[PDB]
Amino acid sequence: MPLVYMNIIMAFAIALAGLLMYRSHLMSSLLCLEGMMLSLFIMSTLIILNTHFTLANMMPIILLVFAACEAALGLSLLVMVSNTYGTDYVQNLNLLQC
Amino acid sequence: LLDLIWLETILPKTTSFIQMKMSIMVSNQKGLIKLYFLSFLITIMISMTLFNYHE
Amino acid sequence: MTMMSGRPGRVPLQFLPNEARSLPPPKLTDPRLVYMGFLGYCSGLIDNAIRRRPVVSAGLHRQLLYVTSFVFFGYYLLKRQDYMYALRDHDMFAYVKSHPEDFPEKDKKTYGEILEEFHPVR
Amino acid sequence: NVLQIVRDHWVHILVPVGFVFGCYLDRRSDEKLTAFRNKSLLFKRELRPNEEVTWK
Amino acid sequence: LQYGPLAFVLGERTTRKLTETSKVITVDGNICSGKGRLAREIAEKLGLRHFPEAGIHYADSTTGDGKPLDVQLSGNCSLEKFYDDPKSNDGNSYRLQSWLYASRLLQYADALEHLLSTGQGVVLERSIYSDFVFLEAMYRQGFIRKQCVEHYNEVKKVTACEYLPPHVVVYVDVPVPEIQSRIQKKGNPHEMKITAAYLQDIENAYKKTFLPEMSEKCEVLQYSAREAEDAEKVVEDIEYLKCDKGPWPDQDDRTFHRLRMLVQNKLEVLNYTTIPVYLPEITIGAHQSDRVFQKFTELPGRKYSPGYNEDVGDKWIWLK
Amino acid sequence: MLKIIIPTTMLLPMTWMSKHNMIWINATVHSLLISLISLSLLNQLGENSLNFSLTFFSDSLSAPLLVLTTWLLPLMLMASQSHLSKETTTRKKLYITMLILLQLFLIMTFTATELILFYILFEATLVPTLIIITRWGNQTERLNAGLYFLFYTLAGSLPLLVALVYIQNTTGSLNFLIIHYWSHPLSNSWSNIFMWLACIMAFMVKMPLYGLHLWLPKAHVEAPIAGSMVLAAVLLKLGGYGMMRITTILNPLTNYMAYPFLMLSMWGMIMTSSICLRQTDLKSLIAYSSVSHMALVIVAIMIQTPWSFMGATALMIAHGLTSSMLFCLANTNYERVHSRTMILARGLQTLLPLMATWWLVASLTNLALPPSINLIGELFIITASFSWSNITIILMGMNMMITALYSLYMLITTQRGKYTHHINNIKPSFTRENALMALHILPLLLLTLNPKMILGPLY
Amino acid sequence: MNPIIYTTLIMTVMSGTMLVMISSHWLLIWIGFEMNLLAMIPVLMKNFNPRATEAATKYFLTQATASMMLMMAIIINLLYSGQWTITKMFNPVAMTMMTMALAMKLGLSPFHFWVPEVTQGISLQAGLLLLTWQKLAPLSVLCQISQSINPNLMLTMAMLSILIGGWGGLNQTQLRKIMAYSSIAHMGWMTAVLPYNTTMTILNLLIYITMTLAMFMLLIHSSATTTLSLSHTWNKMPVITSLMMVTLLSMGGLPPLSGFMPKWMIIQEMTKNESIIMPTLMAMTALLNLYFYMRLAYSSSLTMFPSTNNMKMKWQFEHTKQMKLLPTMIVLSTLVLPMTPALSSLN
Amino acid sequence: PTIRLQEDPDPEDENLYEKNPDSHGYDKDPIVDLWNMRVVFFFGFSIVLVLGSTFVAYLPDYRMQEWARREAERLVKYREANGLPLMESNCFDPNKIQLPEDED
Amino acid sequence: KFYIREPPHGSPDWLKVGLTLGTSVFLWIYLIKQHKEDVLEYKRRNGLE
Ligand SMILES: CCCCCCCCCCCCCCCCCC(=O)OC[C@H](COP(=O)([O-])OCC(O)COP(=O)([O-])OC[C@@H](COC(=O)CCCCCCCCCCCCCCCCC)OC(=O)CCCCCCCCCCCCCCCCC)OC(=O)CCCCCCCCCCCCCCCCC
Ligand SMILES: CCCCCCCCCCCCCCCCC[C@@H](O)O[C@H](CO[C@H](O)CCCCCCCCCCCCCCC)COP(=O)(O)OCC[N+](C)(C)C
Ligand SMILES: CCCCCCCCCCCCCCCCC[C@@H](O)O[C@H](CO[C@H](O)CCCCCCCCCCCCCCC)COP(=O)(O)OCC[N+](C)(C)C
Ligand SMILES: CCCCCCCCCCCCCCCCC[C@@H](O)O[C@H](CO[C@H](O)CCCCCCCCCCCCCCC)COP(=O)(O)OCC[N+](C)(C)C
Ligand SMILES: Nc1ncnc2c1ncn2[C@@H]1O[C@H](COP(=O)(O)OP(=O)(O)O)[C@@H](O)[C@H]1O
Repeated sequence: MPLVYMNIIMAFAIALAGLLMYRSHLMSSLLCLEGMMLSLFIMSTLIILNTHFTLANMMPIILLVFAACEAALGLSLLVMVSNTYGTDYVQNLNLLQC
Repeated sequence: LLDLIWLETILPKTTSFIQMKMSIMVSNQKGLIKLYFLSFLITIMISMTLFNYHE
Repeated sequence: MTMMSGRPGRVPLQFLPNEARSLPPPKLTDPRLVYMGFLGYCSGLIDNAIRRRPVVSAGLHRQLLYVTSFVFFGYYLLKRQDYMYALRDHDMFAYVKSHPEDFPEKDKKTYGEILEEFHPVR
Repeated sequence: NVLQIVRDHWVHILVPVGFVFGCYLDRRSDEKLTAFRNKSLLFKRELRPNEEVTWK
Repeated sequence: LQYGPLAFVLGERTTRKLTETSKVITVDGNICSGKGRLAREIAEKLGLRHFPEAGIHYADSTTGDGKPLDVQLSGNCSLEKFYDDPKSNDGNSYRLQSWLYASRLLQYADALEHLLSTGQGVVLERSIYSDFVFLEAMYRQGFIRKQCVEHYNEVKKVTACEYLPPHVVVYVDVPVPEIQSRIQKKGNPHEMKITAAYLQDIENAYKKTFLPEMSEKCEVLQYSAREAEDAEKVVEDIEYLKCDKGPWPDQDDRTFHRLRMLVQNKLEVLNYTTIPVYLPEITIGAHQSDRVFQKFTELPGRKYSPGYNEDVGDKWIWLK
Repeated sequence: MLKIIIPTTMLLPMTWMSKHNMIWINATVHSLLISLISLSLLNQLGENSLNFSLTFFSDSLSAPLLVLTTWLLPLMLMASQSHLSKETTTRKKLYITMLILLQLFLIMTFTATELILFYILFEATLVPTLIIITRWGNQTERLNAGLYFLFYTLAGSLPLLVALVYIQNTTGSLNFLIIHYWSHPLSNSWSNIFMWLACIMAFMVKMPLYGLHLWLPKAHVEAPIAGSMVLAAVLLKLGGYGMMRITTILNPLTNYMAYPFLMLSMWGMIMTSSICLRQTDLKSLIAYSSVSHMALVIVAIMIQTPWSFMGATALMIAHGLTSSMLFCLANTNYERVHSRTMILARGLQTLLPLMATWWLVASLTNLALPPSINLIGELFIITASFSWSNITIILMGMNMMITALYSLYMLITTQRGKYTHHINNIKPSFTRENALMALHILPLLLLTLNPKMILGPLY
Repeated sequence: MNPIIYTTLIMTVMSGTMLVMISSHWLLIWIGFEMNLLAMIPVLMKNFNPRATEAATKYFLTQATASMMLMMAIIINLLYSGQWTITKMFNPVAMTMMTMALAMKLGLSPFHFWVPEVTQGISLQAGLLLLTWQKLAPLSVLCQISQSINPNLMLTMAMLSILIGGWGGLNQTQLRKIMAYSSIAHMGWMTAVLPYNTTMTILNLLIYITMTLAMFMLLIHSSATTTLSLSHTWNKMPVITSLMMVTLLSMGGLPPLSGFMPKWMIIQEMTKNESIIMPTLMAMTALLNLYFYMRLAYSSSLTMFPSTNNMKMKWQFEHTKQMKLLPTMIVLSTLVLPMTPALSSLN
Repeated sequence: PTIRLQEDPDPEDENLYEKNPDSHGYDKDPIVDLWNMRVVFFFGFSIVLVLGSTFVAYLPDYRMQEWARREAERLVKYREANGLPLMESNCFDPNKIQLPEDED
Repeated sequence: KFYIREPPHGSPDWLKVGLTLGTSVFLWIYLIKQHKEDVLEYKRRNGLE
């Protein structure tokens, strides 16, 4: 693979790692989710352009659509959590245990 | 000494003690997504190297 | 691992290939069908008991429908099961016939020529 | 008057009926294992002038 | 057809049946006051359905036949011995209070179901919102413990929050000495032992908790004793209320759908009355529970479901 | 053999359709008739077994066990109807249903021609027993007793399932006739050693082997009387039957894998007999008696001789009858005085003479007085052990002396002495209890009259 | 919530699952997962309260992470072989990531923390849906790629799931958490036999779904979510407690009940390979699930717990809503072992 | 209340002899109890015990003990007269056995 | 006797009863016919009769 492929894969890994380790704000983790979506878009677009697969040029648009759906879902859940606690801290979501 | 104590001690009482201790260890989590998402990260990293690096 | 998922000539959602019509259908007095009818009767009794109705006498039409439905499904279930087992045997025999080297019939030895160790019990 | 007697003691035929049904089913099961009837090296026998099978 | 999601999907809507006379009404008052007569007159004048005050055997009146059952199989508490021995060591007082709260909850569910099914108004004597005055009077007199009060508060918290409060609250005010005079004039030998402090506690609870907190949900119509016999004046006073302040105007079709699904299914209504809080006053041992349940199942119309008891003359069972 | 299976399945709806006041009568009469029918299975051959079908067969080892099961059902019915009088009709029918299901599973277990079917039935016998113990026991220890009974059994039985499916994948069949005819020796390897252990430990825990028996005193003391009867008389013999069946494929590995179990059996026989000498509970004494006798049976099965197999069969039948009788005898006193302590009610021979005679006969058969079949089995096993090694007579000899001691200790403590002064509610023995004791004891001596019917296939 | 909207959301959940099950393109499978999650999130919040909101948030975060890893594995597979068809998965790193993503979606151990929490935070109907219908899509995808699966990782996660399910279930008094740990252990059993025979996976899935449906419907019938609230059901409907006791016995795996059949067949299949140690450990561990099922049976059916006075009022009324499939579910959960050879029709 | 729960008192045990001085210990109903006694006695002692013991005593000899005795008598007679040994160490004719060729 | 309608009256719901019985009879006759044609087809294919 070229260097650009490794760079995009590294960006995906960094965004995943970012999502895995929570600080305080929920919104930061949502941003990491969007970052993973962007990295996947870039990687798929590069692969499809390189191989000249004409009918596959439309998949990244579908990916963006479902990324938007996912982001809207997350934002709605954040609105509800904030309305409950007045803060979007993940520390407050501790009513249910294992 | 034997029937009421040691035969009880080795087979059933040891089993009950071990199962209860492991149940306490496994089931007592605070329910904070931070901790077990960090656990998920550790699992993912271990999995690629331990089982993925060897194909 | 899927043994029969991709066998040539298999129709995706058929449940009963035309080849299965060459096999004898299960008899209507098949004990497996009778057990399915028993399952339906048990379902009817449990339905009576859960709804706080007289268990044995409450609804005879409902109990009849239960038994009939279980028997009706069981008949086709048994037909499909028998077809699958016939297919398995057919494939096994064809493969053994087409690979004679892997299934040799070696010489038979009588017990008067086979040396078996004797272990006394004492 | 036998109506009440029957409705009170009809549960007394279930077990004998089960016994005779079990006997019948055992005979039916025996009917499916005749592949070696009159064929063993120890009991092979020429048929009598009238009988058809050596055992049922 | 049984009301449910299918009935709501096509057709049935509650908001159309409300015809400016839905108006859940409750007529509160102290002991021996003539609140029942006023409630009956209000119901007759306004054309609403009258619900007499729920007693120990209210639930019996609505299931099977309307006839009451033995106190051992229903209630397991006595109003008379509460007056005779208010400090009995068998927990009769709080058991009676808890049973009466459950009966009031059932009656409120029945009234709400009738109103939401027909659009007709209902008049109640007391409510689940008023039942606490007797509990406070018992606790201040030392008739029940504090743990009983905590249990009552838990049950009320998980039950009374799911319904809509009455549109208008009518209160009949009668002074305590006049109440004692009326009780003496009555003749019942058990009510004579009611101390004046008990009635004073009921009155304090009413006037300092119930009316203040009820006035925020909707305006309260208070009446002295003399201005309660004139029923037509009270009714015409009710007809000129501006009811746009409580939760009732803020109810749309879906909330009414949820409430209508809740008011039927009386098992769902009574769910939280039997929570596993083990108070000695209301906890019944396994042996007695089994014996009483076996006794109950032997009643003439109780072993099976309503339409399936051939020992009270149910026919065609084997086709139902 | 559906002529026996189907009538029990008919006992089920006969019980559930009977009038509220005829369930005991109907169940008892038809159980006795089913026992009479099963009596025909004693006509066995000298060379092979009775092969009824592809699924069921009857040997000379399982026919007496089936007869014992079918005979034990009516006795349990008579023993149960006293203390279940205040129970509701539905729960009484459920109790009878549990007993009938247990009999059906036991009947099918002893005649299954395959080992996996035998496993499924021998494991299905758990559910009715556990339900009976944990639902109709008297004290709060019954829950723990049920847990002990369940898990001790399953922890032994699951490796047996693994070993059985492995054996079927290896040899192609689990049918017992094919297994016997196509037998091949076991080599000396760790895989074979663990296969032996997996095939043996479940039956060992069923006997139960000394050190693995702690579940038995709990389960047999905390159970109701019918539960104790069927636990001591039939359910312990599942281990012996299964072990004699499975040992066909374990040779020649057994020749040395039997040593730890043999030492455990002999020494723990001595230990359990000694434990019987200091026991305050009358039922626990009978339970530990069962453990000692079953240790003898384990030794007999492990040394693998014709005489030891004959002795094992005879001892299993005799012990079933004797231990069931002893449990019923103890339950009579428990129902009178509502206590299991042995020294509470004393001098009972003065108050109940005929019951004292029943006690004497039961305790005489417990100590193996000749020519009872108890002694026939014990003596055959002792002779086989002596041929195995001349030093076993010392351990065997000690056991005989100890068994007599604790049996007569039980008899003298319960029947002789002076009656306790404060107990005045000791009513005369009912006809039902006397009939129960007679139906226990008369078949024992009748079998003594013709002992080849309980000596197994090696006869 | 409007009944029409609820029905539309349920059909969208099922449409996402069916799109996963009928697609041949990896993109369509990923789309099916996205649609399923999008429709599932509001169903968990149908009865709005802070616990339901927390459960929905945790579920969304876990499943969104899982789908992100799923898409990355698909893209890596495309990079090393320009194939979109769901097949043997030509790349090993992509297969490892795919396995981890599907395990996260199913709730297999190590990623099993979310299941007890989401199950306890939602209603019994939402729990029924979550623990029955939501297992179909990841299991179907795993079945379609079973050949390229690495046994060492899948078997490790399956054994960990069985162990953790038993140990976690040992400690619970809440019924929903008990159900969740039971689900974890059964998922472990399902995935243990997947590399050897997918028919056994399907059979175990069907039997587990039947037993779970029966248990959840019995719990909804008698409105109990705690052990102590279930201890009252004997004084109101004893038949329900008896049927629940028998179903709990079936869940434990005791013969001659139907629950025993999947474990038996999986053990046989694993011994048809070499694989001797793993089934032995799996059975020994399932003994723990049997233990806490037996404790529940002790508390609800085999002993009678004390009751309250107000149960007398409940005695007078009947259950309004009736579940039409509950008797058939109970019968299928209990008395189906003699029909075992009918599993041949599954392949 | 200084109590913990509402419970029935533990009742005294009933004596079946009080209402029925000849009670047989089977049931509280005298008629049902008498018939339970009768069926138990008739079907246990009269039917199963005595008739079953007679049936077992007169079972036909399927174990072939007498057949084996007569066969052994014939064999002993034949072998004694001919001068042949009473019994042979080998139960299988060595002509039908083929030992391995080499023992070294 | 009952305080309220208890909608299932003394006569059974005749529409539901008729539908249930008709479904049962239809299924039974369909099964009989299907088994007969299956037997005929099996006998024809293998040439028994
Ligand atoms: C293996 C070989 C074959 C065996 C097959 C398997 C076993 C049998 C089939 C199982 C299913 C069938 C029945 C299902 C419905 C039962 C539900 C029920 O409640 O029953 C009550 C019901 C009584 O109710 P009722 O009469 O309306 O009035 C009384 C009140 O209802 C009073 O009722 P109540 O509610 O007020 O009373 C409360 C009571 C009520 O609680 C119960 O009744 C418990 C019933 C639970 C049903 C079982 C669960 C599902 C099935 C799984 C079975 C697994 C078997 C495998 C082994 C494991 C053992 C568990 O609860 C308790 O008292 C708690 C006691 C705690 C004990 C815990 C043990 C429970 C589990 C035991 C299950 C054993 C198997 C079934 C036993 C028989 C049940 C009738 O019983 C019956 O009357 C029906 C039974 C008889 C029907 C069959 C008769 C057929 C017709 C006769 C002719 C025969 C034809 C022969 C042909 C030849 C020509 C002559
Ligand atoms: C409380 C009651 C419980 C029930 C009792 C169950 C009884 C189980 C006992 C098992 C009997 C024997 C098992 C193995 C057979 C031989 C044992 C071994 O010690 O013998 C020597 C084995 O040598 C050494 O001892 C090696 C084994 C050492 C490791 C074993 C651990 C033992 C420690 C005790 C742990 C307790 C076990 C029971 C747990 C409760 C023989 O030498 P070798 O010829 O080379 O091995 C023979 C096998 N070959 C032919 C394939 C080679
Ligand atoms: C606990 C008991 C389990 C019960 C489970 C539910 C039972 C009732 C459900 C009724 C099933 C209806 C389906 C039949 C209608 C036609 C559909 C048919 O075309 O489907 C075929 C499939 O047939 C079905 O699978 C048969 C369903 C029968 C299931 C019952 C077997 C249960 C095991 C034994 C337990 C005893 C059951 C007793 C029932 C009362 C298509 O085959 P195919 O598309 O190529 O396979 C896809 C999967 N592959 C390729 C990966 C293999
Ligand atoms: C209360 C007062 C008591 C004392 C008074 C009693 C008066 C005297 C009566 C006592 C009788 C004395 C016994 C002496 C023995 C005589 C009987 C003997 O000769 O019969 C034996 C026969 O006995 C029977 O074979 C044994 C009875 C079978 C026992 C089975 C019990 C029935 C089933 C009950 C339930 C099973 C539970 C146990 C499960 C295994 C001989 O056997 P056999 O050598 O051949 O006969 C040769 C000739 N044949 C073959 C042609 C017949
Ligand atoms: N919730 C309650 N708690 C205790 N006692 C009550 C309760 N409700 C009614 N009572 C008693 O019922 C009796 C009469 O009730 P009330 O409605 O006030 O009089 P009236 O019959 O004239 O309407 C009084 O003795 C009153 O104390």
